[PDB]
Amino acid sequence: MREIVHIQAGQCGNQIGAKFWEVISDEHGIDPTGSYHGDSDLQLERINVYYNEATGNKYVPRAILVDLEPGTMDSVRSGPFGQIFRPDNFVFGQSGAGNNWAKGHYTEGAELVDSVLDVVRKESESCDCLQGFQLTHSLGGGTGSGMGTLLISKIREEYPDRIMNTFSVMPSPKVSDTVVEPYNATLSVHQLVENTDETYCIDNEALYDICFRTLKLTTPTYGDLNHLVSATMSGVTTCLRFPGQLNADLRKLAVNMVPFPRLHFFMPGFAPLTSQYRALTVPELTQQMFDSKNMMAACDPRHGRYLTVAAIFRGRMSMKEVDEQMLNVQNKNSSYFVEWIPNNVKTAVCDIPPRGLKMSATFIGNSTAIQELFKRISEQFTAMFRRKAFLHWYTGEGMDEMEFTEAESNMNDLVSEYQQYQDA
Amino acid sequence: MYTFVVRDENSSVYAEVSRLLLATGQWKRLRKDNPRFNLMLGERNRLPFGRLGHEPGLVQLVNYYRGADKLCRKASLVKLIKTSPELSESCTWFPESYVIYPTDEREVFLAAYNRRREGREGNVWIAKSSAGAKGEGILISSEASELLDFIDEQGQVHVIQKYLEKPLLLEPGHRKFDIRSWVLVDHLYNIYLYREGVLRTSSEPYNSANFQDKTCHLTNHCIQKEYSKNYGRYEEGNEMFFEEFNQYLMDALNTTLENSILLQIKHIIRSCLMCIEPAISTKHLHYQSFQLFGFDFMVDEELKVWLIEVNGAPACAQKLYAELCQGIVDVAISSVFPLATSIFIKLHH
Amino acid sequence: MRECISIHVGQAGVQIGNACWELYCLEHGIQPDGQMPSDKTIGGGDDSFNTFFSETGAGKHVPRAVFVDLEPTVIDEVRTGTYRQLFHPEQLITGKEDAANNYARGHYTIGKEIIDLVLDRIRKLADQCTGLQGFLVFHSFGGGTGSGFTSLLMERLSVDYGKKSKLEFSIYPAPQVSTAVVEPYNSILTTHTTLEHSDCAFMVDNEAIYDICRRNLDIERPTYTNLNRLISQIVSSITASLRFDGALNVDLTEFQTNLVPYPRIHFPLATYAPVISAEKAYHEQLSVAEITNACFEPANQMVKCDPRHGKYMACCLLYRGDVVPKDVNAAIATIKTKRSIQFVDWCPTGFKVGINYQPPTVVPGGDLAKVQRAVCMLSNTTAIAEAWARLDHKFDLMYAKRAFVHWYVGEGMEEGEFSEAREDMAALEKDYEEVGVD
Amino acid sequence: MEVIELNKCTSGQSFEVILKPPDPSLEEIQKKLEAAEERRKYQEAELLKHLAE
Ligand SMILES: Nc1nc2c(ncn2[C@@H]2O[C@H](COP(=O)(O)OP(=O)(O)OP(=O)(O)O)[C@@H](O)[C@H]2O)c(=O)[nH]1
Ligand SMILES: Nc1ncnc2c1ncn2[C@@H]1O[C@H](COP(=O)(O)OP(=O)(O)CP(=O)(O)O)[C@@H](O)[C@H]1O
Ligand SMILES: Nc1nc2c(ncn2[C@@H]2O[C@H](COP(=O)(O)OP(=O)(O)O)[C@@H](O)[C@H]2O)c(=O)[nH]1
Ligand SMILES: CCOc1ccccc1/N=C(\C)C1=C(O)C[C@H](c2ccccc2)CC1=O
Ligand SMILES: [Ca+2]
Ligand SMILES: [Ca+2]
Ligand SMILES: [Ca+2]
Ligand SMILES: [Ca+2]
Ligand SMILES: [Mg+2]
Ligand SMILES: [Mg+2]
Ligand SMILES: [Mg+2]
Repeated sequence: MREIVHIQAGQCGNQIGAKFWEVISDEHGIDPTGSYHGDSDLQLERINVYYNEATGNKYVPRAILVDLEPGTMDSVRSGPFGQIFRPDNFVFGQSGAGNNWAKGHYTEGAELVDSVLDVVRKESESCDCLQGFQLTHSLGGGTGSGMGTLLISKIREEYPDRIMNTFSVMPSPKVSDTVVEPYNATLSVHQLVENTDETYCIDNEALYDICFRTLKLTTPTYGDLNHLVSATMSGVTTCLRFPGQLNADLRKLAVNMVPFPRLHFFMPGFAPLTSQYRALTVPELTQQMFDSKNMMAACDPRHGRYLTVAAIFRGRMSMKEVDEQMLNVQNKNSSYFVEWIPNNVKTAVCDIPPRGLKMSATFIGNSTAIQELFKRISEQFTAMFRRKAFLHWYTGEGMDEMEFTEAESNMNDLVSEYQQYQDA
Repeated sequence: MYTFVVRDENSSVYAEVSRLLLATGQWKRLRKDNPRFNLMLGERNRLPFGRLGHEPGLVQLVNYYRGADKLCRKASLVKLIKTSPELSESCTWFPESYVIYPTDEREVFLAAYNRRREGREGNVWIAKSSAGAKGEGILISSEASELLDFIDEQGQVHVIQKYLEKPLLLEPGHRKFDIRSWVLVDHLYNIYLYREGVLRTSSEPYNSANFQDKTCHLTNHCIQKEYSKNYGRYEEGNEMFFEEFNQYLMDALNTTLENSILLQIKHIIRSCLMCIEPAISTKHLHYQSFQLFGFDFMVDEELKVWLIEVNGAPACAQKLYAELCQGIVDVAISSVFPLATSIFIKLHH
Repeated sequence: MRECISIHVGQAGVQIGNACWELYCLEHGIQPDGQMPSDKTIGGGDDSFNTFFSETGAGKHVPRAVFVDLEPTVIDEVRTGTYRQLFHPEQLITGKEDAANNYARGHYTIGKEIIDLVLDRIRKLADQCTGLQGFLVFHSFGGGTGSGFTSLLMERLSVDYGKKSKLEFSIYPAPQVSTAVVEPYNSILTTHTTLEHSDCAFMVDNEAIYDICRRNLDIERPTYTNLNRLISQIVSSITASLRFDGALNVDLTEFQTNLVPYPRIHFPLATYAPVISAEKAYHEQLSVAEITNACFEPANQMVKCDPRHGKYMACCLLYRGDVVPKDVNAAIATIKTKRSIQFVDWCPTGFKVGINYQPPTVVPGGDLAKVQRAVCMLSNTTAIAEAWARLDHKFDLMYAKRAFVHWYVGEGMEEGEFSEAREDMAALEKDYEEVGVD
Repeated sequence: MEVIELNKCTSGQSFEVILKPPDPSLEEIQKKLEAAEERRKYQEAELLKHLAE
């Protein structure tokens, strides 16, 4: 019951997804070979949300690993927890996607997508009651971006009433692989606007700035960025994976967090982020959680307004103190919550802390300030598209300029729709 | 930090209270429709009391007592005084009054009137209404038929009241007046009488023979400025304050303001507010109330004090806003929401 | 003897129902296995407690109850809990996937597929009844199942059992104990659709129960288990007249007769006293005068509101424990001289009193101390409209921006049902005002 | 202050004290449910049409 099917696509999607499974396998007591060796039946009460139980008391991630080249998945298979994944769930091609949304969505990815859906269908059919899908991917490349959104469209066709949530890494010129990332991201965002229920926007510049300024890492790597993402993903999903206050499937959660269908792009954060054995008080946890420096979309929440907010606290702490502190941040931030959604700040506590911390807090904001992220992408897109720069990479795969024009308009409409609810 | 909302822009008192709260640096004003406030400076009419005290974790305070209108409506005050045994139909400090509709007391009103004029007694009455503002819907007359015919012309319910035919007259001038006292009732139902009151004086000689010129008979500030050509002659703005009035009583009548008048005023304020306390107290409620009241009194030539009306949303005398509004913040607001020699007389009970 | 069937819908309805039947068993001397040693008629009934319990030939006493949820984890706790032997499997109905806090999903999408099965299981209980009086329906306002499927069940119950009374125990939504945001929508939608089908409805605001548990039970952070045990005490006080010998409120019809002069205005206010912490070492027992006076404190009401600023249409006093009529009347006389109690002009200023000599039963190991006497007051006061005004205002705020509306339209509901329901609530607020203000 | 209707039994007693004297058919439900199911089906058909484009 309430099984989730996880999909990770492309280089970024698989490297972050692998870290996610390392983190929650540790929390659930599952060793790198799928055997349970924990000390508490709380670790197993909801283990089925993310794991299948194979005979021999082995637990197998309900995870599908997709790429258009073999390199990253070879690395996953050799990784720390590489053995826990079902071998049949590695679906990969050989050509690559050349950081090209069109190859991922229209040519190379189109050839591979049916076999991915075969594995999805096989995992779904073994679910007592599938509650939905999650995808990890970046928007700036070709496989995660183009083929990932092709996958989402195909899943919506085959499973039209299943929830689809994403953890989506947004490109930034400061943490960039190629100049075409704004093209790929803009084309992808319109797919997400139509076909996901919640999209967690993780901006690579925010991750970099946190590593550099807060964690005092002089030269951050993708691995350092990915440790922030897997820890955030663990926190965001804490209430599905462990007993606690929330008795909610993905649909109930989306119903209460998404007041308008297109405005489902979430700003996540968590606390603490520290460079260490010091105890964090509830005031400190609550204050850091709402601080823009602890959020991961590189948007200032004071530049917009919160439609809905959820916060998950992990560890043994005073519920009464949590309530008091959540009221203190709301009165300091009273301007920044819409007054036409009553009681739009919700909290949940889970007694089980993450590894290495006595307590932590995860933040889920649906804020109109996320429009700043789409404005950045739109600007970078237009700066090149105005001169049709680098377009030949896409027209060579059969796309024409009109589809770029339409993706630009769709993103500017999304920005415009955020601005209208920020002024209400 | 504390949060408050303003919903009566026309309040001179609470525009000044709101100004003081900001100048503290510990109060923040929100939009008028933000429900996450600590203090509501509410609207005069249809204040949504049913929505207060349901915001989790916020202690909520409002500057009006739900139910205090019974004291602050003319028809309602008459019914409260006649039917409450604490006050009773024999209450010695409220003029004989009757409620009349165009229940109704028209037959009882004429009954006491018949005994009055038949006995060659003074039979002048003043008919007034709550819905009549600016001193327009007032009629003073000794003929009952004229009073009753006047009421049916106007649309609203009216109160006919014995007109104090022997009022204490200030000298020189042979002139009428009324006393305004400001009373603050906090969330604990302490009753605080502001030590400063004001006399709203007539600048015309009182003329018992002719009631048609209402200017010498009506002490309203708007009426004296509008119609009395002697406005401001004896005192600025036809407002005399307690130091002068007390000095006058000492020089002329060899008595004090405290002894001859203020003991009765305190007695009357206490009686009215103690009467309705069970109906309006917020002591064990999910939100708290305070309210500022304006009591209006008349004094006769025997130095007997009579209650005239109670205003639930009073203004203040110009030269007293700073002191009283600070006192509201001190006693009524900061007492619930503390921040990081007293101007009130506490009437005990 | 006339049977009553209890129906528990959604998480709140199921968990409260579980708490109520536990208490009923304690009050009637029924063990968790269904046996009842004091019942000397084996397999045969006609006693007052048989209005709620049927009997098997093996002598087990089975609740006349149906539990229905669109998702199984709450009813699974009934299936494996202390009183699992009480219920037979056919009384416990579960779906695969819940209504996601969406009225339209509980009413239209999922309700359509399970309503006939639920009515079939209810019919099976009705067939064991020699003279069914009607139904007691427990549910939340805020849940998708509690609101959406309840309104559908209530409509079909009016069809299939047209001459039967239906009473509700409804949990009114409180932000302190809810992680949902759309509950004002579900509450107005279900109240609009259920209004004509409910003869009498007892609203319990989780905010009031939560604060009573904090102040009187010294529970810093009350849980659903704390709230439900308190709620079950109040429910037991209200249903005790149906389960024990007596002459007041002995059938469901009497609830409407004594408490509801106007059909639409059928939401009596419940007030309960005393609530005393069991952890409290030294406690002085409260008198009849003291618990009766406590019935006029807003802090003891199931819904926070101010009855001093409304008018009463009916008032019922339900005492359990060491109480005699003489002390009730002495207490009433003193309270009438000290408190603002105004009735409407077309009703007598009076109190219907019932006294049951058995003091309240409390769950062993629970939060409530045993007391020598307790009282539940049921008053139909126009002050409860304050709770409608609160809810309607939160509705208006969200609906002016059409926030969350697409979730409901997406399940096949039309936007016009929102405004149709809100207009019904506007008429209801107006009805209370016409009755209660001069 | 009058007591009336005093009834007494072994379990307790009841009385009154006075201070002062003074639907849709089954077919219609089915219509509603089937109409909503059809609006769901029409919305889904538009989604599937949109995906087919
Ligand atoms: N007093 C009390 N309230 C509850 C309980 N469970 C849920 N609630 C309240 O009910 C509302 C949520 O509705 P639920 O009953 O959980 O939802 P549901 O009826 O199961 O319908 P679904 O949406 O399908 O899950 C919130 O206001 C909760 O605070 C309970 O056990 N006791
Ligand atoms: N019974 C009476 N005898 C003598 N004078 C009277 C009287 N009733 C009223 N007055 C005079 O009429 C004036 C205004 O009366 P009233 O207070 O009823 O009107 P109002 O409410 O519009 C002014 P305010 O709001 O400041 O009290 C008083 O200042 C007083 O001088
Ligand atoms: N945070 C993070 N970002 C990555 C990682 N790998 C690539 N990226 C970002 O993802 C985008 C490139 O997409 P990538 O996943 O490598 O291409 P794909 O394999 O075709 O899907 C760029 O914006 C990179 O900055 C990673 O491991 N972590
Ligand atoms: C209705 C309010 O809900 C909450 C209230 C308080 C605290 C946390 C809450 N939880 C939310 C919002 C939530 C979500 O919206 C979706 C999250 C998710 C995302 C991606 C994959 C899987 C799960 C899982 C998840 O806990
Ligand atoms: Ca190929
Ligand atoms: Ca095929
Ligand atoms: Ca028997
Ligand atoms: Ca009916
Ligand atoms: Mg790459
Ligand atoms: Mg006035
Ligand atoms: Mg449920």
